[PDB]
Parts: sequence; structure tokens; C-alpha cells
Amino acid sequence: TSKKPPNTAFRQQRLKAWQPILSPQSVLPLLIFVACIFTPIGIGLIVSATKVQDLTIDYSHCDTKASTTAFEDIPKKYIKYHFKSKVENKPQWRLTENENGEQSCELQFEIPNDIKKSIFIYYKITNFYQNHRRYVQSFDTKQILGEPIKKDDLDTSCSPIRSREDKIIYPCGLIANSMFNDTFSQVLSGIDDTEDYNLTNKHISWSIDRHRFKTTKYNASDIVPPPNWMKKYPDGYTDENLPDIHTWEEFQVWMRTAAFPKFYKLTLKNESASLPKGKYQMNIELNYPISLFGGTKSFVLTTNGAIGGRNMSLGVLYLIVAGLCALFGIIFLVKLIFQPRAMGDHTYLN
Amino acid sequence: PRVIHINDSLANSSFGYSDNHISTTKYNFATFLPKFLFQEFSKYANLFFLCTSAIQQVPHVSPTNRYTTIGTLLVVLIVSAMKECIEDIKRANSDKELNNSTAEIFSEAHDDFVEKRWIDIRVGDIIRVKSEEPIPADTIILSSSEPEGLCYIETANLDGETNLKIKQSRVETAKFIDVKTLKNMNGKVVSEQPNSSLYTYEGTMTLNDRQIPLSPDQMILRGATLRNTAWIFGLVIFTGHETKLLRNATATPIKRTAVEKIINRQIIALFTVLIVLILISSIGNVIMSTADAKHLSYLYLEGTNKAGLFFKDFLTFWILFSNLVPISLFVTVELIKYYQAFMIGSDLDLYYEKTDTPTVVRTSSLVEELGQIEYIFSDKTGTLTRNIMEFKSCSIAGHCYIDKIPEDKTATVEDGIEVGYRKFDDLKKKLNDPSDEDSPIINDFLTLLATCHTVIPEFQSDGSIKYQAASPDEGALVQGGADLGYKFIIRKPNSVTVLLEETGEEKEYQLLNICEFNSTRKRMSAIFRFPDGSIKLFCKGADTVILERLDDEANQYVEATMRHLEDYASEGLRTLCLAMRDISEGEYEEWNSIYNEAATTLDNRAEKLDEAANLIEKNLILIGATAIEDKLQDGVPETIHTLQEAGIKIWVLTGDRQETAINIGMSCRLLSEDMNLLIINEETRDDTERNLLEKINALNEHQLSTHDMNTLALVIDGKSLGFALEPELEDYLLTVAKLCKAVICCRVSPLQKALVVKMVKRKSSSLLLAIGDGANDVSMIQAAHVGVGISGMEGMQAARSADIAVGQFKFLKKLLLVHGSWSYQRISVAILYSFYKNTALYMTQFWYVFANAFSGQSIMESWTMSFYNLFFTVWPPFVIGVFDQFVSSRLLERYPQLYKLGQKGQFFSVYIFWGWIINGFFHSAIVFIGTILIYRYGFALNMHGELADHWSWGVTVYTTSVIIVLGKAALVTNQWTKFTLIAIPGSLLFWLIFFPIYASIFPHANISREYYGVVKHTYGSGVFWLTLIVLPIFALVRDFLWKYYKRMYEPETYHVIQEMQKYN
Ligand SMILES: CCCCC/C=C/C/C=C\C/C=C\C/C=C\CCCC(=O)O[C@H](COC(=O)CCCCCCCCCCCCCCCCC)COP(=O)(O)O[C@@H]1[C@H](O)[C@@H](O)[C@H](OP(=O)(O)O)[C@@H](O)[C@H]1O
Ligand SMILES: *[C@@H]1O[C@H](CO)[C@@H](O[C@@H]2O[C@H](CO)[C@@H](O[C@@H]3O[C@H](CO)[C@@H](O)[C@H](O[C@@H]4O[C@H](CO)[C@@H](O)[C@H](O)[C@@H]4O)[C@@H]3O)[C@H](O)[C@H]2NC(C)=O)[C@H](O)[C@H]1NC(C)=O
Ligand SMILES: *[C@@H]1O[C@H](CO)[C@@H](O[C@@H]2O[C@H](CO)[C@@H](O)[C@H](O)[C@H]2NC(C)=O)[C@H](O)[C@H]1NC(C)=O
Ligand SMILES: *[C@@H]1O[C@H](CO)[C@@H](O[C@@H]2O[C@H](CO)[C@@H](O)[C@H](O)[C@H]2NC(C)=O)[C@H](O)[C@H]1NC(C)=O
Ligand SMILES: *[C@@H]1O[C@H](CO)[C@@H](O)[C@H](O)[C@H]1NC(C)=O
Ligand SMILES: [Mg+2]
Repeated sequence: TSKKPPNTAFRQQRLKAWQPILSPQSVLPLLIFVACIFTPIGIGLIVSATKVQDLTIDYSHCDTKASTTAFEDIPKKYIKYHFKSKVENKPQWRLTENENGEQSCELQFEIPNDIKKSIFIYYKITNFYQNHRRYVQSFDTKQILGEPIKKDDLDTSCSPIRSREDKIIYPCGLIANSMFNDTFSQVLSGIDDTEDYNLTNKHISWSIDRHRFKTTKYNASDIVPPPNWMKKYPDGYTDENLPDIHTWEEFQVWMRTAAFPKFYKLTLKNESASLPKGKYQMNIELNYPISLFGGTKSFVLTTNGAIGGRNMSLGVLYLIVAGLCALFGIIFLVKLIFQPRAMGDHTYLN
Repeated sequence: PRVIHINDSLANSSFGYSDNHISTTKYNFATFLPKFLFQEFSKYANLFFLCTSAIQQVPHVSPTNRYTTIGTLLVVLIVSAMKECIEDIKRANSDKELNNSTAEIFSEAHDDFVEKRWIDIRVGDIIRVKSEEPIPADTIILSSSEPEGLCYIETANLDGETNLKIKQSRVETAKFIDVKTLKNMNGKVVSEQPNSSLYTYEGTMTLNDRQIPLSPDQMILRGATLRNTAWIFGLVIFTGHETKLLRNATATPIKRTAVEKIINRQIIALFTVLIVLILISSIGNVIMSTADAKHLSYLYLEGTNKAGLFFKDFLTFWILFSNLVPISLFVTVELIKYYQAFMIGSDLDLYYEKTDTPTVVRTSSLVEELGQIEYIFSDKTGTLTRNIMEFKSCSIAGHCYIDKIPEDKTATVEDGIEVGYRKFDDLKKKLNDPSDEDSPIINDFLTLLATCHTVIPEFQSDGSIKYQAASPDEGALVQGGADLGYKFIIRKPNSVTVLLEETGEEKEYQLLNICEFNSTRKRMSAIFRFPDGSIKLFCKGADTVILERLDDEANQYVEATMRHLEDYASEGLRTLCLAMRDISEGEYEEWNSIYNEAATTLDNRAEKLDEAANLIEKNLILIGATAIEDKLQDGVPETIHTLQEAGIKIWVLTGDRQETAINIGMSCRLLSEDMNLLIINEETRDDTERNLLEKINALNEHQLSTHDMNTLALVIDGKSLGFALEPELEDYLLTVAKLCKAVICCRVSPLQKALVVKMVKRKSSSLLLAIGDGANDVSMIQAAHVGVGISGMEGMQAARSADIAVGQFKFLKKLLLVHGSWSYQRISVAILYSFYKNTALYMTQFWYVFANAFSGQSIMESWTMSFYNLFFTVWPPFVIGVFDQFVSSRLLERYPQLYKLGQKGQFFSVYIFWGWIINGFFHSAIVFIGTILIYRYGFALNMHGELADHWSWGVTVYTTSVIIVLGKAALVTNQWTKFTLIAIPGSLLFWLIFFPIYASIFPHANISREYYGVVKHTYGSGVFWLTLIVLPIFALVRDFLWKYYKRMYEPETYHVIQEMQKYN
């Protein structure tokens, strides 16, 4: 019956609230506080990123510009290194070949400082667009779980490499077919009274990848290798040639599509002992040609820090924010000191 | 030809006529989709996203899931559908409440009147219509309680005339009063086909003996209202949509605001920039895929069909960028407007107590215009006045008597003839004793006040007698003449009884004949016979018509009456002169014969009866004059001054003459004592042209000073306005009216009240507000941009057709200053921000085509992007568009000039839309470069040397984007209530809690398999909780410092008003 609206703090738009004012006495302390809390964080982050000791060797073109009879020096254009001390001997490299053109690049470097942190070894690839749309979605996730999917039920996303010669290609996709296949030494062969340094090859991928990549339930007379794996698996698949994507951890590491054409991929690691100083040697079986993607392969030996490893983006961001805050907290201060606003009155601006 | 039976409900039903059910619903449960889908896809964004979803169904083209956009499309579609259904149910509620009323219908079997509903009313049934109830349908009258068969109908709903029409029944069939005699009557009624003409009717009724013709003189429409009649017997002919009034129903045209057109322009701009980005990306893609055909051999490109690979690439970016045009906005804006209309139509300061009528915003699509009004086309009778008459003063025998004597001129100076103000006590003290000469004249006047009228008396159980008059002025005259002792009581036909409270005895006079009122003569005569044997004729009229036929040698108070009319007309009081004359029997018989000769000629009534009554009106003895006031509503002189101070021009359409309108405008504080009046009152069109030319040249020949431009007003009558609305002279009137601050139109014709509005909006860009009451100006309310209807005594015809329904005028000071400046500052920020939070996200989809070789790779997940527009960024817009107040209402009424800030358009434009867009671009680039500088090779983790990837980086991008969007929202808001804490930090915590649960549960159901193990590598990583701290501050320091600078060293008006509000 009655049409009178209620009298409450909500229906009458009378809710209690707070009015944020930007007085200088409430802004300048905020800026100086932000500066005083972002300077120590920034210097701590740059100190943490400074203590990372790493090494990188561009072993691309080793089959063309590296000697064969002796260990010649590596051009300074290729090598990079950051250590806590000075390196006395420049890294060198040599080429070797065995039977059927099995080329190999032998690098020799010198670790002048006892690295107490755990050692990691990656291969760095450049100009490889894994983030390509046609390339990132081209892999069947059911076969990764290990199931005998028929031909007419395969994922149509891996279309160019699907059912060759009327047989279900087992690793359907462009990510598996284009796998990086340069085998590493799995040990830093010490030279001149320096003991070796074994490296672990397992537990390098993601736990969920080890849990989802299951051993295949396929046979061997109804599947064919991808066109790029026919060199290692000739005459097709057999009962023994058939791999297992569960234990094959490098396959799982490669199947993690990266975001940028400059990416690392974990290959080896060692977290059980310190790496002493001395001369070490690493062998790489050159199988992957750089002419396929026009990039530059690299062997990287790094450690880990609180942020990652030799990267000062976060520290410089913190320092830039602190510097801008401390600069404006002086600009506005001297501006209000030398010439106040003198316009607090309304003066009937209407 | 329509043949209708008289008392056969089953015989006439074979023709299959319409039902009496009146339906006003928009949708129904039978054909809801075939029209709702068309209405929803008749727009731009809906059809665009439908085409996008249709394109997204081709293979190897969609960069995201196939159902990532059609889901949001169906969500917004069902939201729109449920809102349409809610409003349609709210309409159907009142529709069914009005359509199920009771009706007394005759029964063939029962042979009596039974109560039924309007739904079951069929054509051909006999009904009994009682008093003070609306007409059910188009019924022909059979009989009535009156002996002759006449009744009174009021056209307050079907037309604009307030007078009562007398509809008489056929004398050959009005003898059926009882029900038991209604069974022996047979026949058929041949009526015309359903049309829309009102006063044209033709038919033929078959009676028991002979057939009779039909005419609109015995036909009552549905929109009429019966009055002063006990009961009528009606036979229905037209029902439902087959009537004469409800057949050609009017449809209110959708009013498009300026904000809508600015939104359309911004949408076109977004579409253009979308096409630009798509074309740039496609060209880059094709040139990179053609120039590097050797370094991309591991992708197994087509080659021979690369041309086709161009087209399939184009679409690939379209979808990827289709999120640049937000579809959630077209529903968020209307929901915000709905909530604002609800919160406005529920305020106490806009609620009327003496009538129980709150503000009812009938159209919630016009809420933001209240903050940008420049013209107000107002009414006077009803909108400015209380529309209730009150007997104020009387002047007889050359004296003046009022109840409230003001101290300005109470002491009569006696400068020759007596001039001044006296009380009614002196009138009684000079009337009681018969020794005074004017006492018989006072008796004649006090009897004329209670005898010459045509008011119907009604007695009640309480004893208070009620008066029913066709006009309020006659009722006020009767009330002012009755309260002193000469009351008007029971009036039997052909005589008038007057109760004398001074003596205690009731007298009675024989009313011989009365003449009807005329608009041209503006007079009314009535002859009476007294028990003393004298025949006396009374005559009432205007001040400029009857005074010309007086006897200057008989009356000695002519100049006194002229002065009493002049000083009363100077205050806006309606004046009426009363005169009398004694006649003999011979001239009385001659006048009776002339009246009979005039009544025998039914062809001429307007001129014949007037000339017959004026045949004896050759000389009269003037008794005196009466003056009735009509006060203004409370607060109008303050609200009008406050609106003028805010910078709004008012055009008062007054029905009075020049001087009366000028005086009531000066009393209403519309004008002033120094406002130069540009009077334009001329009959010759050429003279009006010359006057307009003189005005415009005298105005343009010199500069307009600040004091001279602010102090100008215009006054124009009815004929001058009708001559100044021609297509050849309208420009002069418009350019002379755009300079003055207040316009006053006098003697305005009803329909012309619309032509003054439809002439401005077609030749200007300002927004109009037409406030009025009654039906006579309803066409005005449907003509301006914002229509306002007052609830008054003229009927509810204007409130049911206005965009806003307000109880009185005083509320406008708060409806426009507070509920406008807010309603324009909110929605604007609720739209610009709606374009920012989108650009701050999906623009990272464009800066990424430089890293994925121009392929079109989604940086983020397919469903998280779809949930960005539904769950995490949908409440800050509502909070800033419904609950935000940039300035308090206590200071928004003290300084009305702030209204100008919304009157020009300083809060919503394309120049600010582009600023918001480029700010979004800047923030997107900031977050993109900051994320790619940290995830350089993915080697930014500390968990046993494991590396991040694509999705573990897209998640950080999305999180930083939403954090910066919420920080911008927090920087924009002014009112920190509780809904703000629920909207901004509430949404932040909602995302922070929803991401782990989703990414841990849903991947196991084949919904988002790209989130396996990302929760650990995101949350457990020590760099996530550092970039989330270092990037939003780095991106919002610019906005913070710019806000501080603009507030401190380059303020505005409200920037100082907010400081005064904070510190005082
Ligand atoms: C390592 C180097 C670090 C450099 C760091 C530099 C930071 C600052 C950079 C530039 C700023 C330059 C000068 C800063 C000084 C003044 C800026 C003036 C800004 C300006 O008036 O218009 C603004 C737009 O603002 C941009 O749209 C801002 C425009 C910025 C766009 C820049 C051009 C595009 C950049 C794209 C780069 C992409 C490159 C590609 C990289 C990726 C490629 C892969 C307007 O919007 P607004 O929200 O403020 O509007 C205000 C505001 O709402 C409120 O503060 C006001 O009330 P009150 O104040 O009374 O409370 C109110 O009245 C209203 O007026
Ligand atoms: C490490 O990874 C390298 C890059 O993926 C890979 O190098 C490629 O290996 C494939 C496999 O042999 C090569 O593809 C063959 O090339 C030869 C010419 O050299 C073609 O004749 C051959 O086509 C043949 O066609 C026959 C008839 O259709 C068919 O019966 C044969 O089975 C065969 O398919 C292939 O096209 C490719 O050229 C190599 N280079 C590049 C740049 O791709 C290494 O083999 C791999 N090494 C190991 C040890 O896994
Ligand atoms: C990590 O490196 C250390 C250092 O070489 C390895 O420890 C050696 O393991 C070999 C096993 O063949 C032993 O013969 C050596 O005596 C160990 N060194 C010392 C100082 O005790 C360790 O095995 C490596 N971790 C792996 C391979 O997982
Ligand atoms: C630890 O390092 C030693 C030194 O290289 C590894 O011993 C070699 O093992 C390979 C694999 O069978 C042989 O071909 C070499 O002849 C071995 N060399 C020597 C000097 O023994 C040893 O295998 C490593 N530990 C593990 C667990 O692999
Ligand atoms: C493997 O064995 C034969 C073909 O070698 C076939 O009948 C069978 O279905 C294959 N798959 C499994 C799971 O046994
Ligand atoms: Mg009115």
C-alpha cells in the first residue's frame, strides 16, 4: 500500500566512506618510503645475480672452422664466461670423426674457481620459433599417454606428419620430428691431473611430464618412425628399436615448447659435489645441422641463483623505480618550497 | 458493416469478433526467440561477434578454443533475455491487474445482472455501468436513471478537453429501467467498421416497433469517464483492439542520447584500429614467410598454395584480436543505467507525502541526460501553480474587502474615491443593519455568488456539503460566497435554494432560464424570479466585455471598479465582473419567445443562442467584481532561481496575457526588476518581422557586455508566435531567443505548445526538458529529449506518457543538479574505463607477433581470457558507475555552476577516449617488455634447474595485467565505501584463489591441459612474487604523479571543491 522508500544508509546513498586526498605531506613520505624499501631489494637482487658463475661456448660451425690434428683456440667471438677469478687459458676446440661420418666436436675449457653450487648444463638454440602457432599445437596428447590410436582417430593437428605409407606414425607431431639430437659427453673429462666430473641425465624434466609421458602400448608392425628419425631407426620399428617416452627424458624436455626463439633446454646436472678448479673437456656428437633453422647452437654450463642466473632485469627495475621516486620526491619538494600554490581559496572560479 | 445482436451471446459469437483482453506485453512464451534474436543481432557488436564465432569454426584457423567466444555470446544473450523477461513480467503484472476488473453484465438465463470479469466480456451483452468508473468498451446507451436519458462524460483520457459532454439516450428506448423487461426487446445494431475517428459514428438500431438511426451523440468511447449519472444500460459493439481509440495506438519512439552517438563513434574508431592491426600483422606474416622460406623448413609449409595461406592467416589474426571490441559493455551500460534509475526513483527528497507518489523513472535509457540539459519548456497552470482555485477578494459598491489585509496599504488614504483594503468584518458590520444604501446591492451580490453558478451539491453523513462544478473557478466562487452565511444547498430543477446562516431561514428563487458560456463573449446570463415578485437577471463576464454596456448615469463606482480590476490584474488574480438588471413581464415574455425561436433552430447553437441572449443584454447595472488567486507551489521561486544560476534557459508557456504573465514571472523570481523586456505583441505579420529586425539589429550593432547579456528576457504572445514559427521567420526568432535568459509565451495554443519544441531540437544541438501536467500538453512531453510529468488534478494522462514522473516542481533542483551531475560523471567513467581494461590485456596479443614469427600465437590460455571479461573485471565498473560520487550532494547544490561541467561535455569525448586507449597501449607495452626481460630464456627459476615455458609466462602476464587494471580502478575512484573493497581487492583475491583451484582440478577433465604443473612453477617461484610487486608500481607511478600534479599545481573547480569538502 505505502509507496514511501525506506530510510537507510544504502537506499539514500549515505554510506560512510573515505575521501583519498593527495596532500604533499601524504605523498612525499610515500615516495621516500618506496625509495627506501626498493633500494635494498634492488641492490640485493643485483648482488644475487652477480654471484652467478657461468660459461657459454658457441660450438656451431665446429665442422668447418675447427682444426683436426691439434687443439686450436676458439675465437673470442664465440666464448663467454663469468667467474669469480681470472681465466688464464682460453678455451680451445678440435674436430674428430669415426666411422660413417660420425663427426664430433671436442671443447676444452678451464674452471679457475671452485664452484660450490650445483652445476647445470644446457644447450642454447637461437632463431628457433617453437612458439609458432602451427608448431605449438602439433602433437597428439593421447599417444603421449601411450594408447593404440587408430589412423582415422589421430589428432588432425599433426597433419603434415600423419600416416606415412599407410601406417600410423607413432610420434605424430612437428615437435617430436624436429628433436635436437646432439649427444653430449655426460662427463667432464678432466685433463692434466684433474679427476673427471660425472653428470646425471635423469630428473631433468617436469614431474607432471614424467607422470603423463607413459610407455607406449603400440606394437612394431603398425607404426613407422618420423621422417627425421629414419637415420637412427632404419628399416622401421622392431621389438627392440621401439623406444619408451617414459624413460626418454630428453624427449620430455624437448616437448616443452618455449616462449621465445632464444631458449635453454636442460640436458645434464650435478648436485652432489663441488666442481674443483682445473682443465675440463666436453665431447658433442654433431648431428643437428644449423642450416635447418639458421641459428647458433651453444653449450652452456651454469649454476642457479635466487632469481635464475646472471640476469639483472629485476634489480635494474627496482633501482629505476627507486630512482624515479627519489627524483620526484625532491622535484616536488623544491617546487612547493620555492613557490607554493597560493591558490587554496576558491576565488569564485565558477 | 458490423451486425451485432442485442441479447444473444451465442448468436453474435459466430462472427468471431475480438476479445476484450488488452495485452501490452512485448514478448511471450510462444514466439520469444524469433523476435528476441533479431532484436539482439540488429546491433553491431552482437552481429560482429556472431560472424567471428562462425568464422572460428573452420579447421586450423582458431588460435584458441572453438567455444571461447560463443560462450560469452550466449552468456550476454541470456542476461539480456532475462532482463527483457523481468521487465515484461513487471509490465504484464499491471496489465493483468487492470484487465481483470469487475463488470455487471446481464444474463440471458438468469435474467438479472451478475458480476463477471472484463476478460469474459463478449460483444452484444447488456451491461450496467455505474458512476465514477471508466467505460469498459464502446457501448451504445439503452437507458439510464435520468428521466430524459442524458449523462455526462469526461474526455480526460481520450482527448485534452476538460469539459463534460452531455450524451443523451434515444427517447424511444430509454423506458427500460427494470431488468425483467429487458427480455422482450429484440433487434440488431448495424454499426460501422473499426476505425480511429473519434467523433464520427453511423449505424442503425432495430427496435420492437421501428428502426432508429445512430450517431456519435449517443455513443460513449472507452477513454471517457462517466460522471453525475447513477447507472446506464450499455450494449457493447467494439472491444479489444477494435475500438475507436485503442485501434490506432501510439508508439513512443526510442530516444537516442548523445552518449550513445559518442559510443558509436568510439566503436567505429576501435573497428578501424582493429582492421589496421590485422592488416599490418598479415602483411608482416606474408613477407616473413616468403623472405625466409629456407630457415623455416621444420614447419613443413604449403608453398604452392601460399596465396591461400594468406587468407587463412588473415582470419587467424581476426579472432586473435576480436576481443578488442568488448561485448560485455553493451550490457554493463544498460545494467548500470537500470541500477541508477532504481536508486534515483527511491529517494526521500524526491518523494511527495501529501499524495503518496514517488519518482518513477519510466525510461531508464535517458538517465545520463539529466546532467546536460540547457532548455526547459515548462507549463504554468499545474506545473508552476497548485491548480486549485481560491476565492481571494471581492469589490462591490466601490469598496474592497479581503481577509488578510497587508500592512502595505491597509490605511485607506481616501484620495478622493476610497482606495484601500478592508476586512469582511466591516462588510458584515455595514450589512447587518439595513440603514446603509449599499446593503441591497451586497445582498444581490451574495445571492449571485450562490445562484448564478451551475454547481451540483452533494450531502454527506458528516454534514459537510460537497460542490461539483465543471470548472474550479466557479467552485471557488461558491465556496467564497458560502463561508460567510449564504450557503448553496440542495438544488432542485428549475430553481435554486440558498441557506442564509445570518438569519437561519432558507430562501428559494425560481430559475427561469440560463445561457451557456461562450469563449468569444466570455459571459453568462441567468434570469431568476424572487418571492417578492421581481424578475432579476444576473450576468457574469470578463472585465473588458460587459463594462462596455453599462449605464454611466446610474452607477457611481465605475472608476473604483476599474481600479479594483487594474490593481488585481497586476498580481495575476483571475477577475470576474458581476452585474444585474430588473426586468418586467413583457420583455421577459419577449425574451422567452426569442429563446424558443432560437431553440427551434437546432442547426445554429453557437451564434443563434448567443444572439438571442444578447438581444436583451443592451444595458446592465454593474454590481461588482471578484478575484480568485492561484498560488505557486512551495520552492518554485527558489528552484527556478537555482536553475537559472546554473546556466539553464527557461521558456514558460503561459496561458495568460502580457501583463499577467510578466507579473507572475516577476513573482516567480524568473525575471527581475531590471531585466529588459523585449515585448513582441503584434497582429500584423509584417510588423512582427519589423520588430524582430529591430531587435536583432539593435542587439548586433553593439558588443554584448557581461552585465548586458545576462540581463535579457523575451515575451511573445500567441498570434505573434504563430506568425514567428513560419519557415521564413523562424531564424530571427531563434537567434533573438538564444540571447535572452528567459522566454515567456502568452496566450499559447495547446497544439502550438509542441511546435515551440520541435522547432528548437531540429535547429540546435542542445538537450531539451519538457515538464508538464495534464493531457493538453502531452504532445510536448513526447517531443523534447527528457519528458517530466506532474501528478495533479488534470488526470494521470501526462504521468503515464512521461519519461520521468515527479510529484511537484521543487524536486528538479535535486533531480538535475545532484542526480544529473552524478549520472553523467559515473557512466562516462564506467565506459572509458571499460575500453581501458580490455586494451591493457589483449594488446599483449599484438606485441607478441614480433616474437612468434608473425604466426598469431595466444600468449595466454583460451579460457582465462574468456573469464577476464566475466569474473574478475565486472565489479569495478558497476561500483564506479552506480555507487561513485565525485562531489558531495551538500556542496553540489550550493555551487550549481558545476552543472556546466556536465552541460558542455567535459567528461565524455573522443579526445579522452584516445587518451585512455594510448594509456592502455603504454601499460601493455610496459608489462610485455618487463615480462620478456625476466623470462629471457625461461631460465628464471630456482627449482632444481627446471625451466619455465609458454604458459608459465602467460600466467604472469595475465596476473600483472589484472593487478595493474585494478590499481588503475583504485586510482580512479573517489568514494571508498565497502562495495569498492568488494570490487577491487575482492576481485584480486578472487583471482588469486580461483587460479590454483581451476588449474589443479579442470585439467583432469580435458578442459585446459595447458596448465599441468604450472601452479608449482608460478607460485613456488621466488621471482613471481617480485615481478608482481615491481611491475604494477613501475606502470602506475606515471598516473599517480600526474594525478598529484594536476590536483596540486593545475587544479579545476571541483578539484578545489573536493578539497573544501575534505578539510571543511
Ligand atoms: C626505460 C624508460 C622509462 C621511461 C618511463 C617514462 C614514463 C612516462 C612516459 C611518458 C609520460 C610523459 C609525460 C608525463 C607527464 C604528463 C603526462 C600527461 C598525460 C595527460 O595529460 O593525458 C592523460 C593520458 O595519459 C597518457 O595517455 C600517457 C601517455 C603515455 C603514452 C606514451 C606513448 C606510447 C608508448 C608506447 C611504447 C611502445 C613501444 C613498443 C615496445 C614494444 C614493442 C614490441 C589523460 O588521461 P588521464 O587518465 O590522466 O585523465 C585525467 C585523470 O583521470 C585524472 O588524474 C584527472 O583528475 P585529477 O588529476 O584532478 O585527479 C582528470 O581530470 C583527467 O584529466
Ligand atoms: C638428427 O636430426 C637431423 C635433423 O632432424 C637429421 O637430419 C635429417 O635426417 C633426415 C632423415 O634421414 C634427412 O631426410 C632424408 O634426406 C635424404 C637425403 O639426404 C632423403 O633421401 C630422404 O628421403 C628418402 O626418401 C625415400 C623415398 O621417398 C624414403 O624411402 C627414405 O626413407 C627417405 O625418406 C629423407 O628426406 C634430412 O635430409 C636430414 N637433414 C635435415 C636438415 O633435415 C639427422 O638424420 C638426425 N640424426 C640422427 C642420428 O638421428
Ligand atoms: C656429481 O659429481 C660428483 C663428483 O665427481 C660425483 O661423485 C663421484 O662419483 C663417482 C661415481 O662414478 C665416484 O667414483 C667418485 O668417487 C665421486 N666423487 C667423490 C669426490 O666422491 C657424483 O656421482 C655426481 N653425481 C651424479 C653422477 O649423479
Ligand atoms: C663416472 O665417471 C667414470 C669416468 O668416465 C665413468 O667410467 C666410464 O664409463 C664408461 C661407460 O661404460 C666407459 O665406457 C668408460 O671406459 C669408463 N671410464 C673409466 C675411466 O672408468 C663412470 O661410468 C661414471 N659413472 C657412472 C655411474 O656412469
Ligand atoms: C598388436 O598385435 C596385433 C598386430 O601385431 C594386433 O592384432 C593388435 O591389435 C595390436 N595391438 C595390441 C594392443 O595388441
Ligand atoms: Mg497544465
